[PDB]
Amino acid sequence: ATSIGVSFSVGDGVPETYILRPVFQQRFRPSVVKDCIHAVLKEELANAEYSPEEMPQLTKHLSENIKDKLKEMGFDRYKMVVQVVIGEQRGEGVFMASRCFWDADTDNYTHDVFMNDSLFCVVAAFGCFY
Amino acid sequence: TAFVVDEVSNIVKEAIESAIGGNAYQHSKVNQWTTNVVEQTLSQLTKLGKPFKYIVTCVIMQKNGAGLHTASSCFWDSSTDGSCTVRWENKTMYCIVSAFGLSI
Repeated sequence: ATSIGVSFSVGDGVPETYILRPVFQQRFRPSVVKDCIHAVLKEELANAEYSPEEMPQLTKHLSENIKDKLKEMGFDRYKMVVQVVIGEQRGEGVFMASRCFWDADTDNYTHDVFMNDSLFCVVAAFGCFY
Repeated sequence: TAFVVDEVSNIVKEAIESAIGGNAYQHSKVNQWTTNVVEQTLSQLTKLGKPFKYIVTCVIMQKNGAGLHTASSCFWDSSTDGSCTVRWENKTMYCIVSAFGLSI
């Protein structure tokens, strides 16, 4: 068995005349980011056996690969953070909370889940404008 | 001013202690615990007054002999932006908190 609980919340207000706002076609698109992430996870992890000792470097490999894929999606003027969490399948599961103090009108996030016989994985990605 | 890692690191450690310090793992509270950690951590970060937009994540796993692994990769300005990660552990659970500061 494996229980996974992931939540997200945002603090009030925006951290601090004119403002710049992102153009729609270049915004951080959660639906697109999800499809990139799952493609990376499927190719790199599909059902290959991973020992526990392989997992610490595996997380960095996935985070770097996902980050590099997102850099070529046309998301202009967005700083991006990708966090990868992996647990061994023998475990009961994992629980995660994300909270941001940012601009809720421009910035967005994704949470995604992958599992195979060796491990379960959680990917959190964030995009902050400008 | 700047993202001071040891300044953030002490904030994270105290936030973890305030939320789950001295508690054994309870299934009935784990989601409440992760939310409490990021809530306290972010609040103490915003009180520094520095010009950052913050991302804070907390991960909790019950100890079964199974391991917990994390990593982060970013695409930002390394001259201005930074991150702090604390791995906390007691007899019954792991807790990993990552805080990212993105200058504006």
